Amino acid sequence: DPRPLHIRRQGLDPADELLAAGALTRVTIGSGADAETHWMATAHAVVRQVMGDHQQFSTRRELVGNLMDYDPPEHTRLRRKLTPGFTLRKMQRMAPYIEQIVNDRLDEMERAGSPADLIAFVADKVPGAVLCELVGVPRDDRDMFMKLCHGHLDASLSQKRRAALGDKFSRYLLAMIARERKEPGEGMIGAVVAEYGDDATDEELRGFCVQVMLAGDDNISGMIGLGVLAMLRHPEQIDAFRGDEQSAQRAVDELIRYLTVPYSPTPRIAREDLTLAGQEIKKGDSVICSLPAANRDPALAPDVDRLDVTREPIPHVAFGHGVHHCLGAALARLELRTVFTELWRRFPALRLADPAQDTEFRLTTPAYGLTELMVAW
Ligand code: HEM
Repeated sequence: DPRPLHIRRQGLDPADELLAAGALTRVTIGSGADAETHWMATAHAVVRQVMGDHQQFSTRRELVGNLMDYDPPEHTRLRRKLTPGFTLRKMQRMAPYIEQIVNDRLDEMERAGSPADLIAFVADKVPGAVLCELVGVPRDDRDMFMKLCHGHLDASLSQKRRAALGDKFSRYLLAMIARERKEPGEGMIGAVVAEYGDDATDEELRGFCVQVMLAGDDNISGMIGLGVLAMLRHPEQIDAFRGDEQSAQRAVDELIRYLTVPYSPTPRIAREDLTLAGQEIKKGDSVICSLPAANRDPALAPDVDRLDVTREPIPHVAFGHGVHHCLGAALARLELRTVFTELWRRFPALRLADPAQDTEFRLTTPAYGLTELMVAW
């Protein structure tokens, strides 16, 4: 394997080499004139210390509205400004909408008949539709909006195409923001402007939309796909999605902890010299935290390496830690819970279409996941 240790998985787990590295050690990513050195933190307490001490570890190093690029006090102000579109009450209001979105996708899969690819019908479609509903993109515009969203970032396209889709995407978003300023709706944009008005600038809001579209897509499709695969491999646990809501929420939390789809959060930069876990960190050093390794730290529980949806909950760092803790965490838990509950309500006998087949993992994104999952029912 020529890939960095923090990118390695073995099935649903961290790779053994990644798990056996030190709590904090040096690594070099890349070669020749590209090669760089970083510290990699794999221990739960070290990742919490690094991520939680923003006075000591900065996330900077332009993109307006990208919260991850700022440090307090600038971060604090921007995050406060976007928070109205993510309150727990706004999430409760979204639930009916997310249930309809999931059922519409399940309907298409049902119509296609067994066996069918759960990744193409559900995992890769729900995330985007849910974000469109959150942002406030009108139904009939979603398909078009999503091609612009993905398109303006497709490295495979020429400068001329990417640029054209990008100019089209900004124009769509800016037009949406101006519409919302006039008559604020319940979407994210409308919630922010209703509270801040002109203080939330056009560029801030446009940038917020781009970043949210990015932050809540890959992590969720990876969790939908790896989550169904994990449950089908532990069938006695599926009942956690066939009971009350508490039961399902606890199963979703355990799956997020067990699978930790993001390999690492934004790299942290030491803003000064310090000693951490016995190592001497110097002003300017870069630190990469392995969230998957941290959520498999042995001190967390004697059976931390197993999936147990009924265990005593283990606080995890899959949504990060500190001021940058996932702003979309509540929506993510709700979305995943809705997907898994409606899935097993509709397909009680869901199973792998071919139990012998090798698993097709998605190894090219910032989040682990599946590229295809054939299921039958
Ligand atoms: C299973 C799903 C998800 C996982 C595991 C997850 C994970 C993360 C992590 C680890 C961070 C912290 C990054 C850092 O400290 O550098 C974070 C940040 C963030 N996430 Fe999520 N996320 C998920 C879903 C979502 C969704 C559904 C939304 C969008 C509606 C969202 C929006 C964001 C935003 C805006 C930030 C930046 C917060 C800030 O910098 O203050 N995430 N997420």
